[PDB]
Amino acid sequence: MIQPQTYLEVADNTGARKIMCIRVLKGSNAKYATVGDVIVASVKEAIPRGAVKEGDVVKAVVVRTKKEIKRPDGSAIRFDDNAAVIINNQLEPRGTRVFGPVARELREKGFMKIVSLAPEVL
Amino acid sequence: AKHPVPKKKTSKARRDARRSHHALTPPTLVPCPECKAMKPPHTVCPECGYYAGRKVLEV
Amino acid sequence: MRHLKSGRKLNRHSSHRLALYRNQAKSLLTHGRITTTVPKAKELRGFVDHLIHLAKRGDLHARRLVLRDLQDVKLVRKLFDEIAPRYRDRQGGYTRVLKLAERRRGDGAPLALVELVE
Amino acid sequence: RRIRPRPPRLPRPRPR
Amino acid sequence: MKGILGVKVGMTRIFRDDRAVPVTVILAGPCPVVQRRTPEKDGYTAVQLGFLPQNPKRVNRPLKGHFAKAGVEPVRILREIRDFNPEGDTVTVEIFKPGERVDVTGTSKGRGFAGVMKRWNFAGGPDSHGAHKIHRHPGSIGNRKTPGRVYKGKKMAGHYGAERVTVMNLEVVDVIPEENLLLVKGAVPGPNGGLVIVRETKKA
Amino acid sequence: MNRGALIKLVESRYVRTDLPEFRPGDTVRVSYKVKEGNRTRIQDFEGIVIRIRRNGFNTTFTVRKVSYGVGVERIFPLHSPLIQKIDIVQRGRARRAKLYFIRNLSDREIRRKLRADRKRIDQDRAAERAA
RNA sequence: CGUGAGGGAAAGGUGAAAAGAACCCCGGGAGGGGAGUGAAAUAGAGCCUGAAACCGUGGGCUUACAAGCAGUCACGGCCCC
RNA sequence: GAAUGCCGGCAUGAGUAACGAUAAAGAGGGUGAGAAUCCCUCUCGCCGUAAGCCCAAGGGUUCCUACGCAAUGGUCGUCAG
RNA sequence: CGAUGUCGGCUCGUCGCAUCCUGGGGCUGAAGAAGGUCCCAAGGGUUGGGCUGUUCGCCCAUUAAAGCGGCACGCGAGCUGGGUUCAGAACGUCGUGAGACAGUUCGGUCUCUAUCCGCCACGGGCGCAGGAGGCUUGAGGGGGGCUCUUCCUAGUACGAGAGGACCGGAAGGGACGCACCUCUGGUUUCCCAGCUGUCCCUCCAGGGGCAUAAGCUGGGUAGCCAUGUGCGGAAGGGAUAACCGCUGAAAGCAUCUAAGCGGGAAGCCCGCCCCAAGAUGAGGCCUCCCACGGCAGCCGGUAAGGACCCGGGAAGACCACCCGGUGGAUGGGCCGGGGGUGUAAGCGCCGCGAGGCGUUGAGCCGACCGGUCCCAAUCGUCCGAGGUCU
Ligand SMILES: [K+]
Ligand SMILES: [Mg+2]
Ligand SMILES: [Mg+2]
Ligand SMILES: [Mg+2]
Ligand SMILES: [Mg+2]
Ligand SMILES: [Mg+2]
Ligand SMILES: [Mg+2]
Ligand SMILES: [Mg+2]
Ligand SMILES: [Mg+2]
Ligand SMILES: [Mg+2]
Ligand SMILES: [Mg+2]
Ligand SMILES: [Mg+2]
Ligand SMILES: [Mg+2]
Ligand SMILES: [Mg+2]
Ligand SMILES: [Mg+2]
Ligand SMILES: [Mg+2]
Ligand SMILES: [Mg+2]
Ligand SMILES: [Mg+2]
Ligand SMILES: [Mg+2]
Ligand SMILES: [Mg+2]
Ligand SMILES: [Mg+2]
Ligand SMILES: [Mg+2]
Ligand SMILES: [Mg+2]
Ligand SMILES: [Mg+2]
Ligand SMILES: [Mg+2]
Ligand SMILES: [Mg+2]
Ligand SMILES: [Mg+2]
Ligand SMILES: [Mg+2]
Ligand SMILES: [Mg+2]
Ligand SMILES: [Mg+2]
Ligand SMILES: [Mg+2]
Ligand SMILES: [Mg+2]
Ligand SMILES: [Mg+2]
Ligand SMILES: [Mg+2]
Ligand SMILES: [Mg+2]
Ligand SMILES: [Mg+2]
Ligand SMILES: [Mg+2]
Ligand SMILES: [Mg+2]
Ligand SMILES: [Mg+2]
Ligand SMILES: [Mg+2]
Ligand SMILES: [Mg+2]
Ligand SMILES: [Mg+2]
Ligand SMILES: [Mg+2]
Ligand SMILES: [Mg+2]
Ligand SMILES: [Mg+2]
Ligand SMILES: [Mg+2]
Ligand SMILES: [Mg+2]
Ligand SMILES: [Mg+2]
Ligand SMILES: [Mg+2]
Ligand SMILES: [Mg+2]
Ligand SMILES: [Mg+2]
Ligand SMILES: [Mg+2]
Ligand SMILES: [Mg+2]
Ligand SMILES: [Mg+2]
Ligand SMILES: [Mg+2]
Ligand SMILES: [Mg+2]
Ligand SMILES: [Mg+2]
Ligand SMILES: [Mg+2]
Ligand SMILES: [Mg+2]
Ligand SMILES: [Mg+2]
Ligand SMILES: [Mg+2]
Ligand SMILES: [Mg+2]
Ligand SMILES: [Mg+2]
Ligand SMILES: [Mg+2]
Ligand SMILES: [Mg+2]
Ligand SMILES: [Mg+2]
Ligand SMILES: [Mg+2]
Ligand SMILES: [Mg+2]
Ligand SMILES: [Mg+2]
Ligand SMILES: [Mg+2]
Ligand SMILES: [Mg+2]
Ligand SMILES: [Mg+2]
Ligand SMILES: [Mg+2]
Ligand SMILES: [Mg+2]
Ligand SMILES: [Mg+2]
Ligand SMILES: [Mg+2]
Ligand SMILES: [Mg+2]
Ligand SMILES: [Mg+2]
Ligand SMILES: [Mg+2]
Ligand SMILES: [Mg+2]
Ligand SMILES: [Mg+2]
Ligand SMILES: [Mg+2]
Ligand SMILES: [Mg+2]
Ligand SMILES: [Mg+2]
Ligand SMILES: [Mg+2]
Ligand SMILES: [Mg+2]
Ligand SMILES: [Mg+2]
Ligand SMILES: [Mg+2]
Ligand SMILES: [Mg+2]
Ligand SMILES: [Mg+2]
Ligand SMILES: [Mg+2]
Ligand SMILES: [Mg+2]
Ligand SMILES: [Mg+2]
Ligand SMILES: [Mg+2]
Ligand SMILES: [Mg+2]
Ligand SMILES: [Mg+2]
Ligand SMILES: [Mg+2]
Ligand SMILES: [Mg+2]
Ligand SMILES: [Mg+2]
Ligand SMILES: [Mg+2]
Ligand SMILES: [Mg+2]
Ligand SMILES: [Mg+2]
Ligand SMILES: [Mg+2]
Ligand SMILES: [Mg+2]
Ligand SMILES: [Mg+2]
Ligand SMILES: [Mg+2]
Ligand SMILES: [Mg+2]
Ligand SMILES: [Mg+2]
Ligand SMILES: [Mg+2]
Ligand SMILES: [Mg+2]
Ligand SMILES: [Mg+2]
Ligand SMILES: [Mg+2]
Ligand SMILES: [Mg+2]
Ligand SMILES: [Mg+2]
Ligand SMILES: [Mg+2]
Ligand SMILES: [Mg+2]
Ligand SMILES: [Mg+2]
Ligand SMILES: [Mg+2]
Ligand SMILES: [Mg+2]
Ligand SMILES: [Mg+2]
Ligand SMILES: [Mg+2]
Ligand SMILES: [Mg+2]
Ligand SMILES: [Mg+2]
Ligand SMILES: [Mg+2]
Ligand SMILES: [Mg+2]
Ligand SMILES: [Mg+2]
Ligand SMILES: [Mg+2]
Ligand SMILES: [Mg+2]
Ligand SMILES: [Mg+2]
Ligand SMILES: [Mg+2]
Ligand SMILES: [Mg+2]
Ligand SMILES: [Mg+2]
Ligand SMILES: [Mg+2]
Ligand SMILES: [Mg+2]
Ligand SMILES: [Mg+2]
Ligand SMILES: [Mg+2]
Ligand SMILES: [Mg+2]
Ligand SMILES: [Mg+2]
Ligand SMILES: [Mg+2]
Ligand SMILES: [Mg+2]
Ligand SMILES: [Mg+2]
Ligand SMILES: [Mg+2]
Ligand SMILES: [Mg+2]
Ligand SMILES: [Mg+2]
Ligand SMILES: [Mg+2]
Ligand SMILES: [Mg+2]
Ligand SMILES: [Mg+2]
Ligand SMILES: [Mg+2]
Ligand SMILES: [Mg+2]
Ligand SMILES: [Mg+2]
Ligand SMILES: [Mg+2]
Ligand SMILES: [Mg+2]
Ligand SMILES: [Mg+2]
Ligand SMILES: [Mg+2]
Ligand SMILES: [Mg+2]
Ligand SMILES: [Mg+2]
Ligand SMILES: [Mg+2]
Ligand SMILES: [Mg+2]
Ligand SMILES: [Mg+2]
Ligand SMILES: [Mg+2]
Ligand SMILES: [Mg+2]
Ligand SMILES: [Mg+2]
Ligand SMILES: [Mg+2]
Ligand SMILES: [Mg+2]
Ligand SMILES: [Mg+2]
Ligand SMILES: [Mg+2]
Ligand SMILES: [Mg+2]
Ligand SMILES: [Mg+2]
Ligand SMILES: [Mg+2]
Ligand SMILES: [Mg+2]
Ligand SMILES: [Mg+2]
Ligand SMILES: [Mg+2]
Ligand SMILES: [Mg+2]
Ligand SMILES: [Mg+2]
Ligand SMILES: [Mg+2]
Ligand SMILES: [Mg+2]
Ligand SMILES: [Mg+2]
Ligand SMILES: [Mg+2]
Ligand SMILES: [Mg+2]
Ligand SMILES: [Mg+2]
Ligand SMILES: [Mg+2]
Ligand SMILES: [Mg+2]
Ligand SMILES: [Mg+2]
Ligand SMILES: [Mg+2]
Ligand SMILES: [Mg+2]
Ligand SMILES: [Mg+2]
Ligand SMILES: [Mg+2]
Ligand SMILES: [Mg+2]
Ligand SMILES: [Mg+2]
Ligand SMILES: [Mg+2]
Ligand SMILES: [Mg+2]
Ligand SMILES: [Mg+2]
Ligand SMILES: [Mg+2]
Ligand SMILES: [Mg+2]
Ligand SMILES: [Mg+2]
Ligand SMILES: [Mg+2]
Ligand SMILES: [Mg+2]
Ligand SMILES: [Mg+2]
Ligand SMILES: [Mg+2]
Ligand SMILES: [Mg+2]
Ligand SMILES: [Mg+2]
Ligand SMILES: [Mg+2]
Ligand SMILES: [Mg+2]
Ligand SMILES: [Mg+2]
Ligand SMILES: [Mg+2]
Ligand SMILES: [Mg+2]
Ligand SMILES: [Mg+2]
Ligand SMILES: [Mg+2]
Ligand SMILES: [Mg+2]
Ligand SMILES: [Zn+2]
Repeated sequence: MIQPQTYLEVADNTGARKIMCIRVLKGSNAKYATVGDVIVASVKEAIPRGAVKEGDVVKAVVVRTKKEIKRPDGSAIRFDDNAAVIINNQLEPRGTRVFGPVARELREKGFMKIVSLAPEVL
Repeated sequence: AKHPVPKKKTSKARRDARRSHHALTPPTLVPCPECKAMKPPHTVCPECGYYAGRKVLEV
Repeated sequence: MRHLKSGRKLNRHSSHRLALYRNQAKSLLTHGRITTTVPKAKELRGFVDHLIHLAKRGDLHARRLVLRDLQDVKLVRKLFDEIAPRYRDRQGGYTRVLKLAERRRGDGAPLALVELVE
Repeated sequence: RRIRPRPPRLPRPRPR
Repeated sequence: MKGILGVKVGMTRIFRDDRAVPVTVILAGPCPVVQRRTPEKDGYTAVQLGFLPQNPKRVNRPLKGHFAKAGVEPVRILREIRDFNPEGDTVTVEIFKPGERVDVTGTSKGRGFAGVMKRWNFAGGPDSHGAHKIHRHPGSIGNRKTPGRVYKGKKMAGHYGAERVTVMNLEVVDVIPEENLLLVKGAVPGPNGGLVIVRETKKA
Repeated sequence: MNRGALIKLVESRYVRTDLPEFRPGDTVRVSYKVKEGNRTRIQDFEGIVIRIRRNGFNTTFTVRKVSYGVGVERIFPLHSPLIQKIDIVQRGRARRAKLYFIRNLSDREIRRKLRADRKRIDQDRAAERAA
């Protein structure tokens, strides 16, 4: 449950540390994004000399949410933060790594590259 | 609010037509099988102190 | 809405409703019969019946439980010694409520007696 | 949408 | 156009192909037909259905006459299924098979005098910034001198629920003839122990 | 009619009795069936059970672990056919039925706060001696 | 009423005569019903006359598919003389 | 017949809003024509840098006791400034 | 002018169509895709944020689109009170001055009670020619009506290439609506536990009050809920709009038309869900009651039946509605299960002690699913047809 104003940790080596969502890309007026949704966000904080800097307007896919997400098998899964991975307009990651686990929902939604890059898929 | 207030005095006819539902209904009473006195059903007879065919309470 | 909720509020806040049930039970386990309003009467049935049942068990735990509501060591003793035993074979229903025929003058409240069963 | 602002014609009412 | 009377019993979820399916259990059979309506006699086609046994003491005389003409034991409720003619004298769950797609009518939960926010999902008033004893009020209900009245139909507070609601196109997950049990996928109007009607869906 | 009974009846065909009992505070390994591309596999989840909601057949339990620097919680229905087995890896001792509070503790504090429930350990070893 | 200067009301009538109703009855009392006084008691003291607004009981006519400055003109029904 | 006229009487709104701190009550016993409301007992709750106690102002018999309940008391009253 | 409250916002909408999108078209300087332009169409839809009192506008990010207007520039007896009409104070400017300025600045009292119409809900009455208990028909109303992406067809038709379809067929979404509580997530005023200060019971142990109208803290059933779940928009049938025809005169040709017949919209009528015979035009079916007495009428007692009274209820402001009233499981108690809490008191052992271990998943235990006549629904009373005329 990510919406405009929501901060996210970035889970990659692009150089951003925190991005703040300003728009969820899922139709004309989707209220929330979840795992596997592409958001548009501003970069609020970054490390020196990254591929990205504070102030940019970038796109990212949400990989972990703190509101638990439900699955067809009757289970659920939930992470301790809300994080995302920055992308280009081809749904490909922009960094060369991703940190921490990511949700298996990403695979189903076609963010294949990210899933293999992830240390664990839960 | 702006202090609503009646626009016209109510006609005798219309005040009394509002009261068309104000009549009391007579109390509902049954004889007591012991002392034959009229009493509310499901209550202890306040005349002779009987309810359910036994003396319950000192009248 | 109030769907499937159990137990009246009796226009008393939480701790006052509580003292009410206690003081009623105190009065009831003392005189064996009292008069109250009908709603008050119906609510007392359960509250006392539970205490009486605990006297029937007789153990130490039971006494200390009961003593939380009733508070009076003498009265508890009476409940345990005199009251309880005359219910050893009675399985629930240790009290009865019967409705009185005349309302109160000052407020028209329907009255009823509540008493301990023979 | 009337382009010229229209004056109030009654004061904000006071206890007077 | 087949139908049956039943009772709502409660919800759970079962497992079917590594999937959890929310379901509602309804006790449907058996329902004896106790009158049939024909175009000659009544103008249309239906089957009057009966459901749940009744203490014959509690069934008055005009009603006793009605059952006896059917060859039928006294029953708690009568309801019709329209445009329906089962060949038997009794209808059971056997008329629906898993996979079939049904409609169910129930009597909705009653919320009594409901406010405008619960009933019609109005937005209420703001909760600070000066909002003044209007936090759950409806706001304007009109215009001014034109039209100078309130439309019929205008959404306002009033009773809500305790009314006939039909939910349509539910998947039949299972049927257990040995218990007169019907497992429909999804949520059914009304409280547990409530009366319902289950028909073949009017959806394609 | 007995409405509760009817429910449990419908439910009964899915009820499992084969899984081990466990308490909140215990550390557990849940072998869960998972699908990906294109196959299905067994993926283990190992953590502390921090909560056990009870509703008969609808009882569900919640397990928490730290994976590569991030806290993860998993919720499982206890009679899910998708669970292969659950292995008790350690008995722990809570004084509390729901353990939400460990979400804010360090790995050190948790170890102090949830000591090994030595009683249920001997108890687990008392069995595990077959005939 | 106003600190004060000062402001500033309402409120008349039993009967010729109290002969102002002993006494009994219901009622805690109030009040009443009888008895009694009187030419008269809807002259009974909450008292000459006792208008109108206003409230009530009883009786005739009338009214629950009807659109109204409330009346008027016509006709018919019912009730009274 | 009108002067938002004057004095008085009586309506309408209406059996409606309200009955003045959300510190809180319950039972038993007594008294009496009548009792949730007076007295008595027991239980519960509230104030305690007061919601206790003593002075000054101001009020002027409100003090104590007996006998009362038309009115005053926001209900009731057998109680009472 | 013995008062018609005034900008903007919020709230709630409803209407117009000169249509922003979605549907149907003609022309194109229409290859395809995508546009331009006019015609038809008001069914539905038409986002979030920065600035400013703003409406407007500009900008950011999206979108199928981010339409324009009317309703006292809709809506202050519905809210706001930032704008602007009072009294204070200051700046620039004008005036000798008092003061003033479509010049600016800071501050500045927005009225518990709805009589009538109207609206949303709910009853009482009478009627619907015999009186009744059920089950219904649907005149007529209301609700609803949105739309995107990707894939296959097919990298095909088209095009030098870049690009890229009609038609048809699958899958997944957004917002909205109705219902629901199995899961997920809330609340859960006393269902459990821990904790402090103080007063108390009864000294220890064990408890009780108060610290809020829960003292605080960790939890939490049923219910009521959304953030959670199911489902809906249609399909289809008919009639049309613009537009395209077939056959075809007047008018030897031509013409969609003058006679006749086709195709054709998210729109219209039906279909779907809800209300509905006060539909006084008061409908229909099934079943029960009976032609009782005294004087289209009155009176008395009854019939079928109903009400009163009572125990209640996911029904509910009262009312109504539904269930039950000893021939009974309606509530309360009690027993069992679930469920919460998470190992009671007491005793034994270990430690100087705070404590720790065992007995013990113990003790306690609202509402949930059930059982059981232990307690209470005693006993009863009153209404209630004798059927108008051709
Ligand atoms: K001015
Ligand atoms: Mg910067
Ligand atoms: Mg106002
Ligand atoms: Mg008002
Ligand atoms: Mg106000
Ligand atoms: Mg007012
Ligand atoms: Mg007025
Ligand atoms: Mg009058
Ligand atoms: Mg009158
Ligand atoms: Mg009126
Ligand atoms: Mg309700
Ligand atoms: Mg409430
Ligand atoms: Mg109940
Ligand atoms: Mg309680
Ligand atoms: Mg209740
Ligand atoms: Mg009250
Ligand atoms: Mg009280
Ligand atoms: Mg409370
Ligand atoms: Mg308290
Ligand atoms: Mg208290
Ligand atoms: Mg009784
Ligand atoms: Mg009194
Ligand atoms: Mg009574
Ligand atoms: Mg139904
Ligand atoms: Mg509201
Ligand atoms: Mg709603
Ligand atoms: Mg809502
Ligand atoms: Mg809002
Ligand atoms: Mg606001
Ligand atoms: Mg709000
Ligand atoms: Mg204010
Ligand atoms: Mg105010
Ligand atoms: Mg407020
Ligand atoms: Mg206005
Ligand atoms: Mg207005
Ligand atoms: Mg008009
Ligand atoms: Mg209702
Ligand atoms: Mg199956
Ligand atoms: Mg239910
Ligand atoms: Mg259940
Ligand atoms: Mg069974
Ligand atoms: Mg793995
Ligand atoms: Mg003066
Ligand atoms: Mg003076
Ligand atoms: Mg003067
Ligand atoms: Mg004078
Ligand atoms: Mg004289
Ligand atoms: Mg004289
Ligand atoms: Mg006398
Ligand atoms: Mg006397
Ligand atoms: Mg006298
Ligand atoms: Mg008298
Ligand atoms: Mg006299
Ligand atoms: Mg004489
Ligand atoms: Mg003479
Ligand atoms: Mg006279
Ligand atoms: Mg005279
Ligand atoms: Mg006089
Ligand atoms: Mg004279
Ligand atoms: Mg006179
Ligand atoms: Mg007079
Ligand atoms: Mg007169
Ligand atoms: Mg009269
Ligand atoms: Mg008509
Ligand atoms: Mg008529
Ligand atoms: Mg006219
Ligand atoms: Mg004429
Ligand atoms: Mg005449
Ligand atoms: Mg004149
Ligand atoms: Mg005046
Ligand atoms: Mg006047
Ligand atoms: Mg006037
Ligand atoms: Mg005057
Ligand atoms: Mg005059
Ligand atoms: Mg005057
Ligand atoms: Mg006057
Ligand atoms: Mg009056
Ligand atoms: Mg009233
Ligand atoms: Mg009123
Ligand atoms: Mg009121
Ligand atoms: Mg007052
Ligand atoms: Mg009131
Ligand atoms: Mg008071
Ligand atoms: Mg008070
Ligand atoms: Mg308070
Ligand atoms: Mg007393
Ligand atoms: Mg007494
Ligand atoms: Mg009293
Ligand atoms: Mg009295
Ligand atoms: Mg006293
Ligand atoms: Mg002190
Ligand atoms: Mg002095
Ligand atoms: Mg004085
Ligand atoms: Mg004096
Ligand atoms: Mg003295
Ligand atoms: Mg004195
Ligand atoms: Mg004194
Ligand atoms: Mg005295
Ligand atoms: Mg007095
Ligand atoms: Mg008196
Ligand atoms: Mg006196
Ligand atoms: Mg007084
Ligand atoms: Mg008084
Ligand atoms: Mg007073
Ligand atoms: Mg008095
Ligand atoms: Mg006295
Ligand atoms: Mg006094
Ligand atoms: Mg004016
Ligand atoms: Mg005026
Ligand atoms: Mg005027
Ligand atoms: Mg005025
Ligand atoms: Mg005015
Ligand atoms: Mg047009
Ligand atoms: Mg188009
Ligand atoms: Mg094209
Ligand atoms: Mg081209
Ligand atoms: Mg075009
Ligand atoms: Mg055209
Ligand atoms: Mg439209
Ligand atoms: Mg419209
Ligand atoms: Mg529009
Ligand atoms: Mg802002
Ligand atoms: Mg803004
Ligand atoms: Mg703006
Ligand atoms: Mg601002
Ligand atoms: Mg501007
Ligand atoms: Mg476009
Ligand atoms: Mg915009
Ligand atoms: Mg508009
Ligand atoms: Mg306008
Ligand atoms: Mg305006
Ligand atoms: Mg306005
Ligand atoms: Mg205002
Ligand atoms: Mg305004
Ligand atoms: Mg106004
Ligand atoms: Mg107005
Ligand atoms: Mg409002
Ligand atoms: Mg202002
Ligand atoms: Mg400005
Ligand atoms: Mg100003
Ligand atoms: Mg000023
Ligand atoms: Mg200045
Ligand atoms: Mg200057
Ligand atoms: Mg100058
Ligand atoms: Mg100068
Ligand atoms: Mg000037
Ligand atoms: Mg100037
Ligand atoms: Mg000016
Ligand atoms: Mg200037
Ligand atoms: Mg300035
Ligand atoms: Mg300002
Ligand atoms: Mg200020
Ligand atoms: Mg205000
Ligand atoms: Mg009022
Ligand atoms: Mg009114
Ligand atoms: Mg009017
Ligand atoms: Mg009616
Ligand atoms: Mg009625
Ligand atoms: Mg027909
Ligand atoms: Mg109509
Ligand atoms: Mg229709
Ligand atoms: Mg329609
Ligand atoms: Mg291709
Ligand atoms: Mg779809
Ligand atoms: Mg549940
Ligand atoms: Mg839940
Ligand atoms: Mg759950
Ligand atoms: Mg939960
Ligand atoms: Mg407790
Ligand atoms: Mg407590
Ligand atoms: Mg303590
Ligand atoms: Mg101690
Ligand atoms: Mg204390
Ligand atoms: Mg205290
Ligand atoms: Mg307190
Ligand atoms: Mg919680
Ligand atoms: Mg809590
Ligand atoms: Mg719960
Ligand atoms: Mg939701
Ligand atoms: Mg169609
Ligand atoms: Mg057609
Ligand atoms: Mg041609
Ligand atoms: Mg031709
Ligand atoms: Mg020619
Ligand atoms: Mg033609
Ligand atoms: Mg055609
Ligand atoms: Mg045509
Ligand atoms: Mg064609
Ligand atoms: Mg459509
Ligand atoms: Mg219907
Ligand atoms: Mg009818
Ligand atoms: Mg009907
Ligand atoms: Mg008509
Ligand atoms: Mg009929
Ligand atoms: Mg009730
Ligand atoms: Mg009944
Ligand atoms: Mg009976
Ligand atoms: Mg019986
Ligand atoms: Mg029972
Ligand atoms: Mg029970
Ligand atoms: Mg259990
Ligand atoms: Mg358990
Ligand atoms: Mg232990
Ligand atoms: Mg122990
Ligand atoms: Mg020792
Ligand atoms: Mg249990
Ligand atoms: Mg219990
Ligand atoms: Mg039995
Ligand atoms: Mg009797
Ligand atoms: Zn008697």
